[PDB]
Amino acid sequence: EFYDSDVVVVGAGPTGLMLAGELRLAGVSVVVLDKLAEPIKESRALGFSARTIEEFAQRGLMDRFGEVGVIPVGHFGGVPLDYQVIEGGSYGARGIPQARTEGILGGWARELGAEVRRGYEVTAIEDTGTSVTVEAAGADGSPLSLRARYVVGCDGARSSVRKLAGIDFPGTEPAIELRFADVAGVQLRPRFSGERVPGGMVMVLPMGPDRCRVIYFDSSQPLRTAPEAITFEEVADSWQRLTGEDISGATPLWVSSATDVSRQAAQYRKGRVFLAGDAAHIHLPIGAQGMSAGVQDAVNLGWKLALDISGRAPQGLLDTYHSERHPVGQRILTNTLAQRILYLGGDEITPMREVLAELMGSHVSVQRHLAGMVTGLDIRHDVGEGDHPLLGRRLPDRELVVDGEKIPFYSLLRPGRAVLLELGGDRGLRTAAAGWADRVDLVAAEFDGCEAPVDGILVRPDGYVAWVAALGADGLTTALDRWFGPTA
Amino acid sequence: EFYDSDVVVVGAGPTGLMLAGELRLAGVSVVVLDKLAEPIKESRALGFSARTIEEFAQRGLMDRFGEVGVIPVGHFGGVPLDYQVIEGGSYGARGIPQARTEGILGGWARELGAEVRRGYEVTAIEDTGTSVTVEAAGADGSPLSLRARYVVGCDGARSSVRKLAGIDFPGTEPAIELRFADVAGVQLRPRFSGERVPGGMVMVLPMGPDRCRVIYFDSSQPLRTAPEAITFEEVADSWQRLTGEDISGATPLWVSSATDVSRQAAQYRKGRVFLAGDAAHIHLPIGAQGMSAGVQDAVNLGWKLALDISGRAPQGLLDTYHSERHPVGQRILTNTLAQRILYLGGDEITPMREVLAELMGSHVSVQRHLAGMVTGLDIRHDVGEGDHPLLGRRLPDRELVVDGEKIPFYSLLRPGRAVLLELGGDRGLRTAAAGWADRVDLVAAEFDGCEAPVDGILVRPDGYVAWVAALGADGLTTALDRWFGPTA
Ligand SMILES: Cc1cc2nc3c(=O)[nH]c(=O)nc-3n(C[C@H](O)[C@H](O)[C@H](O)COP(=O)(O)OP(=O)(O)OC[C@H]3O[C@@H](n4cnc5c(N)ncnc54)[C@H](O)[C@@H]3O)c2cc1C
Ligand SMILES: Cc1cc2nc3c(=O)[nH]c(=O)nc-3n(C[C@H](O)[C@H](O)[C@H](O)COP(=O)(O)OP(=O)(O)OC[C@H]3O[C@@H](n4cnc5c(N)ncnc54)[C@H](O)[C@@H]3O)c2cc1C
Repeated sequence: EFYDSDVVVVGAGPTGLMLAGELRLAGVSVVVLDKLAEPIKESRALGFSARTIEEFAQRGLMDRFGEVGVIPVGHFGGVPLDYQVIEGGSYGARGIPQARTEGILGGWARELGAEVRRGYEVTAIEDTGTSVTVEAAGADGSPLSLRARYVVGCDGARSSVRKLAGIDFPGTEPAIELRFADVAGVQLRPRFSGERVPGGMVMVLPMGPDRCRVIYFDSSQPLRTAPEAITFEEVADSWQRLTGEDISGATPLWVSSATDVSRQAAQYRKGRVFLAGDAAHIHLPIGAQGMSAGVQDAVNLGWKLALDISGRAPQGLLDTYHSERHPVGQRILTNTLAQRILYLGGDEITPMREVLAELMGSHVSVQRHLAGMVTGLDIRHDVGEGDHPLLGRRLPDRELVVDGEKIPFYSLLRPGRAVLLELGGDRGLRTAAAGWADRVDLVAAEFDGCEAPVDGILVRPDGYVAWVAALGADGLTTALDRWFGPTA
Repeated sequence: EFYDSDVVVVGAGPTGLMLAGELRLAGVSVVVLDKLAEPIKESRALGFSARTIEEFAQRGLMDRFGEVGVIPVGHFGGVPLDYQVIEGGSYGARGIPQARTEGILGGWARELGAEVRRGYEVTAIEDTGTSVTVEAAGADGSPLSLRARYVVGCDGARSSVRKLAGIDFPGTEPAIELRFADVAGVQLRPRFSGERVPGGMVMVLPMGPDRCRVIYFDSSQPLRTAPEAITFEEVADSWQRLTGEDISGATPLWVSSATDVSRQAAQYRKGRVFLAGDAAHIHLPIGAQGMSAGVQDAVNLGWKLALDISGRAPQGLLDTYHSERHPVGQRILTNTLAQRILYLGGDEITPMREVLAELMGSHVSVQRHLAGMVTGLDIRHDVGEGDHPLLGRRLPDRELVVDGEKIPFYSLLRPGRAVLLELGGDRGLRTAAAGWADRVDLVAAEFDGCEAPVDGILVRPDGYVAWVAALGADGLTTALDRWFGPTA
């Protein structure tokens, strides 16, 4: 009763491909199932956030892009602020369309050994005490039934594993309707191009000389709550419904309607069926928050579900994914709700824009909103030892020295392993506390480049800290039982 | 063609009485006209803000109250924060009903020489190039026509000088309806006493053992936009309309309905007719902001309009009242709108309460919101010389020393005069720059009690700074032309 794959990941979106890479990184047979025989080819989210730039640099993937310029001044709710006041913060990468991100993740995942299988469509699932058998419509055979120890739903907001798997997916009543298009045809000639006029609002930002990006929301009560694909009819007629400008003669690449519905499943784990990315949470899509949040979901999940399949799988793990990403989810839904109330709203939120504009004068508020939208630092995983200094917080880039070699530690998280940084001393804690050299990485160096921290840290494969130190009376090595196993 | 009074102030509300005191302080015949033959006797706004405690202490009036305890932890939009992080800030006085405030202001104004005249009702006005003739219905004669150089409207939100004087009074469409009562009769037994349930919300705070304060707003679209007095019928039936609790058997002192309409006149001066207090601006009434804002209006206006009538009335003055209080007005309307959106609102503003709760962790945000609601420090009068260090900002209490006498300077602003603080040196600037000893007050002392400022300041009668200094190349004495006259 052998398996086809330890993990069947559903959907070759950014979330699915990232997860496949993580799993495969830590030695896990993974088959990926995607409805589409070709990727969407759609430039949806221009760029991604800076916590995501770091997830990619953790694994050494930034080269695959080519041009990784970053925007220091971004916004919150439409109030532009400087992002570089947070050490390492930024508003994210500027010009990478979703197509390019999925392209390199597909390349990386098949390069690492995953079996991407396009044209397979999940139709059913059954979950037993030792496995999961899924029902996927191959191109060749009408059905084809697969078997794995785990199935992870990385399919869309209209998730399919969610419904048959039994996941409950509650959320917020919709209040605003937003429509997107890459309009390439008869161009627009806008003069009211950012105004909150009565009826709704229009925004336009160019991305090619041919193509312009139409953001188009209207001040109404929606009627078709599900965010779905539409023709140019609605976007053009509603545009003239607000502006009196006709843009009907143009030709779109694609147009879509979405609402500010925010939903999030109550459980990220239901037996052996999972949800990562937009399968787990949805919201009003802009800023690349969905792709960024899904890629970070998948990264947090990857190494956990990876060695869960092999040995060295402790008690708490694979329930720490829910425990660490569900609050993050119910928090980004709250913050995107907040931003768009304060941004899309009319004359009731004018005071809001004013007040926050005033609060952004202060840099404590700057850094607060910084970490809120970047997802770089407000993600401090509340699950830790005492949680006081930098525990569930991530570890930022810092150069290391010759005692190991020149190599700094961003390079260290690239194999999806863990790491432990010591000073060439603390020999007892260097090896009598760590003789798991294959299990994690033990590194010896005088790593103090800049001004902020001091010695005594080992970190998780996703870049989170698990053991803060100074010599604390006893050197606690049971944190390595908290996130790894007791093996010789 | 002699006058009855230099100023006819209309309305013996807090604003009118305060203004009468200021005018009369600086030597101005003032007659006050109030519709009511007896004051309202209503405990409306429990306490007042701390900029108002300072206005009263400027004139040495805090004794007339008796019990001046102050609350250090207040709120913004329902988020409680510590107010004492601002030097001198607080959430204001706790237990003073509006009745007690009007009582002592009436006592002070008639003690200083004003002629309070109850039972006189303004019915008309006519404004000529040299005077104003008003039409007031005395108790004795049916009409009685009065004449003064100026008329100041310190009557209510349903102002009467506003309409005939021709003032344009635009503002915000109403969104929420709020109702107040001092319910003294069959008491309520509340268990859902602060919840934002669907339909609206209920709040109750006790003020006597008999009487409790019913705040009662409902989540609807109002129909009678004008804020007016009502019977207990509506408050009781709407209460059960939200809670299913019947409080109909009780007996109120008074009940009133109000909306979140915020209005503000475009001009505070229209010829020789004025608006101070709720005659100039209105909003959703809670927190004592209306009485506090009106009392500060009246204080800013008082000494200006006072010596405007006598000689020594410069060019810019009596247009600086509009120039200095209209932005303050259009700002408090914005901030009360903001608070109550974030407080009274339902599930759309939940993220709002969350975000500000997070931002209040930071004390820069604390002090910002501090100064916003206290009106103690965000009122920095933008009209000044360069406006850079503490110009249009007010001057806080600080002890002075024996070179004058023990007396510190809160005592100095009590005669409604100006003042100038020097160190016993700078003799040339002490008297060759200031030989207006009667016009302003020249004080000599080593005033450095605590840590914050250094020497070189003269201040306006309302407590605002007009001449910052250090020795600046030249000692500019033309600021004394900016707010006083050139007289020997
Ligand atoms: C048209 C459009 C425009 C967008 N524009 C923006 C934007 O401008 N800014 C922004 O921030 N966000 C935007 N978004 C949202 C953002 O693109 C998504 O959040 C992002 O793609 C993350 O999705 P994911 O990683 O969960 O996978 P998704 O991209 O949601 O893809 C899910 C994958 O699962 C596959 N799948 C679905 N059903 C099945 C099935 N039964 N069997 C097998 N495979 C299946 C799908 O075909 C797809 O390959 C946009 C989304 C869309 C659709
Ligand atoms: C019932 C009630 C409850 C309130 N509760 C609160 C509360 O809980 N918290 C809060 O912060 N604020 C509250 N307010 C608002 C606050 O009391 C007012 O903003 C405050 O009184 C400031 O008004 P004012 O100083 O401009 O004069 P007002 O108090 O408005 O009085 C105006 C005066 O002008 C007189 N007048 C009117 N028309 C004429 C005329 N034609 N001729 C002559 N005189 C005239 C009136 O009779 C009155 O004496 C309440 C107001 C009311 C009415």
